[PDB]
Amino acid sequence: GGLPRVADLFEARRPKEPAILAEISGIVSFGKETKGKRRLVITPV
DNA sequence: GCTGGCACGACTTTTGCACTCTAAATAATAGATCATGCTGTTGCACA
Repeated sequence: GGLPRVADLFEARRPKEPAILAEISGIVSFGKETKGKRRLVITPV
């Protein structure tokens, strides 16, 4: 908090752990060829 | 007759053209903070 955060909000800095969002139809797909790169490749049709 | 500022022939001064030739020693440490580009590392798909 504090107020080196008014500066952060106006500078539009991204946070360290952003929340990932989805699109119009986020059907459950879990993983799709995840392998080494990341994990749980979601494929909402 | 006495005196006080003007010119002249040596001398003197100025001026471009002209090319020159070691070790010491001084400060770091003690702002972070963020953005961006370059380079090496690794996961992924192909013949």
